[PDB]
Amino acid sequence: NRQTLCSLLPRESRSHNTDAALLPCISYPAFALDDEVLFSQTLDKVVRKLKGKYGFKRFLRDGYRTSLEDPNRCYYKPAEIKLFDGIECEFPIFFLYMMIDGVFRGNPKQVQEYQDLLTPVLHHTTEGYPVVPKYYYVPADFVEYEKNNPGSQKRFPSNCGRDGKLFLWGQALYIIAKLLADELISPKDIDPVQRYVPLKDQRNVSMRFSNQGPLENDLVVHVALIAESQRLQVFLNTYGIQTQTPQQVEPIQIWPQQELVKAYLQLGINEKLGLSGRPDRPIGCLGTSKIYRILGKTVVCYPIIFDLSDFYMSQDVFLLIDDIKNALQFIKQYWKMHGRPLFLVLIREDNIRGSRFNPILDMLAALKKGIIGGVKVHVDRLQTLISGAVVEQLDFLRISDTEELPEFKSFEELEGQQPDVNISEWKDKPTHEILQKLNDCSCLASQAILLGILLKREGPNFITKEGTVSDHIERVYRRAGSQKLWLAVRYGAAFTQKFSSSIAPHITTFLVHGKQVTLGAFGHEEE
Amino acid sequence: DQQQFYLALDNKMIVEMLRTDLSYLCSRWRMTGQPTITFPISHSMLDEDGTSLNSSILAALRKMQDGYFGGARVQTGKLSEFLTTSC
Amino acid sequence: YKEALEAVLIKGKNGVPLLPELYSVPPDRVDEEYQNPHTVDRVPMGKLPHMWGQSLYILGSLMAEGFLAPGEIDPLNRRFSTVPKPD
Repeated sequence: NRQTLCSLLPRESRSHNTDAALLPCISYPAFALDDEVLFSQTLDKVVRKLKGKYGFKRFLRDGYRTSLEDPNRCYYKPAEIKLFDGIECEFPIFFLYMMIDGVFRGNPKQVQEYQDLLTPVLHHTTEGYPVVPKYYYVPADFVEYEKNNPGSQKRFPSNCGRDGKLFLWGQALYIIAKLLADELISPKDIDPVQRYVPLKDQRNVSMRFSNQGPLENDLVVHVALIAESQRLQVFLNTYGIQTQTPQQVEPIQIWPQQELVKAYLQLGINEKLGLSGRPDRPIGCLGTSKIYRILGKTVVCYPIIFDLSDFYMSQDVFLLIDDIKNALQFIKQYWKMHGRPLFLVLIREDNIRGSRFNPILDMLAALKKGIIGGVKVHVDRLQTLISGAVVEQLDFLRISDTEELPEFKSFEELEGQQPDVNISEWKDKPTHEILQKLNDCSCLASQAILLGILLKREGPNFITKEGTVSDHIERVYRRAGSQKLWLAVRYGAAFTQKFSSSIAPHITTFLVHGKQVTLGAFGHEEE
Repeated sequence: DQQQFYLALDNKMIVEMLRTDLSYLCSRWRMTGQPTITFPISHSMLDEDGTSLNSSILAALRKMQDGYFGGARVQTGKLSEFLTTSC
Repeated sequence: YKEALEAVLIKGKNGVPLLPELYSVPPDRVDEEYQNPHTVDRVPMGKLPHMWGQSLYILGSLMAEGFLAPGEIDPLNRRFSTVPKPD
């Protein structure tokens, strides 16, 4: 959410370079922007393009309740939005919004100036009670003169009082703004949970305010090195890297993220309401950096980047090293909770075997040195890295008296040529001795192609020498992930329709930055 | 160490102490990395002529290159190579 | 050793078990245990409770009824000292 907000801003949306709806967002009651510059910039745009004497315009070319707008139609034709420039209705409620902004941020000049702007546009009832009009619209016979010179023609109030129409949102914001301006309520009163934190910005959880404040980010990440097997542990030991197997941190359960989602599935369960709990979505680096206490057992989940189930990129040790580097950089940038984040580094035998032995040890030696990718880490035992940290207590697993819930499966210790067969050579072959050609050939990519052809031509779950076509293809993909012949590791994932969870958020990350994405090969149909 | 006593001035005793001292190392190492014994050959470990290495030490040195000496696995090398695989 | 210890624990105060420091041979019955060993009835003497022994009794009770794990009382993993170590 915060990445989306920072990327979209200072624009409200793709269509709106600025919007008066930002004023509630970056000011009272949300104060959602924490970066002062982004805030300063975002305001300046709002004030420059929307401020007026009668109020704020909601957004440029706004046809809501304008003279040139047909009220019956609920939609605008693409050629109509050009007619709403200069004649946008000005909403006086944003005078109150910026008055509250000034009261909260401590500049009384803004409060005074905006009260002075609000006073002409305030209307009154028969009893002297002020009425904040919803908007001020130019008259239908002043539209051309307003377009020629904006702000030179008088505007009529939507609400005036004495008519029975009162803008209750505006009235309430008027009450709040007047109470704050008259100092009858403090900003800390209507903001008991501090959404506005002054430039003394430290120690607010989840609010980008870490211990160091809003400008320094020298976070130290707790990094526990975990080896899959006792042989892995003793072999990493003889090269100078100290690691602990899951059994050597025995009371502490190391979990895949998947089990953390399974545990969280019971959060918010309400059978009377028909509510199903958390949605099954991968917990990410920030979530897995927390230390969880489930049913009296303390659990730490290794980050998603070590899961060998979503995709086959993590089978490349180089991408594993840059994935660890990016994960640590991401935690450094975005972890702003009280405790120090804990990053379980899982070393697998497949990540070691062969020439892959060197880069993984380079990364582990960088971690032992204390700095990797500019991210300070603290490589030590998991027992020390878990002692005084703030634990996340999943009480919902016990309030429903599910103390006997099935014990979640913690991580368990373990105790060469170019393709001689061309694609067109045998695909064009109509006759079906290609099945015997599968036995004839010896390459594993050949096996992947052949049993993909078997899964398409000969049904989804046909049997073979190893077993069903589907599980044999899965075994072939797993095998290709191991011995590092990557034709088959791609073919298996493609022919099994394999997809990782990070991609839809990745496309969203591309899109919120202003980059439209097309997924389709050159010369074919792209979506 | 030769300044303390005379047990380091007998080259046949260097091998014998080294033989047990590797045996002590291999069976009793409980630290990260592999132990690194830096063994400097001194003029006293040469022959009385001064141009040949003493046979007892001479046998000891080749014994370590072949990978076994005194019941311990010896990976002979240069001190720079063992920087990353040591405690 | 739990049933054996539960039959030597001396009940006191509001039924709480107390670990006797030692069980002593009655003065008259010393000759009988001289001849036939470890059969005469002994009387509890010494400290009552033995605050040293009482703690491990509760510690043993805590770890035997699933209130504590060996790793939590031994976070430094000393319990794995007996596992074989490769040379």
